[PDB]
Amino acid sequence: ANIVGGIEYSINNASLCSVGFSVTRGATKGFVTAGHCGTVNATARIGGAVVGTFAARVFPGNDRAWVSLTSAQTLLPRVANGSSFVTVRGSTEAAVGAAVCHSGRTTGYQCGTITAKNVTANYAEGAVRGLTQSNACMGRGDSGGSWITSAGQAQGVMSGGNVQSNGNNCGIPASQRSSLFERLQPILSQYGLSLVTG
Repeated sequence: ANIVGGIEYSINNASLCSVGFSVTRGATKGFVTAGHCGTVNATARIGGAVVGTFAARVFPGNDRAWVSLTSAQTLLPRVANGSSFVTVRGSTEAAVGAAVCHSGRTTGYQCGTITAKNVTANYAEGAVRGLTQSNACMGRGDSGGSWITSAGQAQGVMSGGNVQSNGNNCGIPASQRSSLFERLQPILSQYGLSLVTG
């Protein structure tokens, strides 16, 4: 399968999450995503075919993970934006106030701005700290998906948000939205990963 940020993948033939970013760990191919999407050794599938397994994860506390892929997978320096693509050019972290977008299997490509940093989310499983907040809307299933600027700087992966009864927070004003992502930099260093860029 072609590994592109934002696309859907399943975990152990059950949950569905979104791909974060194509990365390499030496000769090993992989993609980063959210830790709450799967447990170590869980099997990831795309298009009905097995593409790899969860190599490591931290959740709660943090919300990160990476999936080790088979050599047959095709790593790409891109994130899905509708039928088009946003090229991943680096991982420079944007400051509060910057515009940012994310790609996910549920809400597609959504944009907004970064409103706060170091935010704590109190999830059912426990607290997750150090998350960055944005007013771009999101929905269930977008988890693990790419957060990136229009200039191609990868910011992190989708962790959670204050979704409403319809499963997303797109139905309420931006001023009332809290969409949270796990910063990419600590994920890359935690697992010794290098971003695939173009």
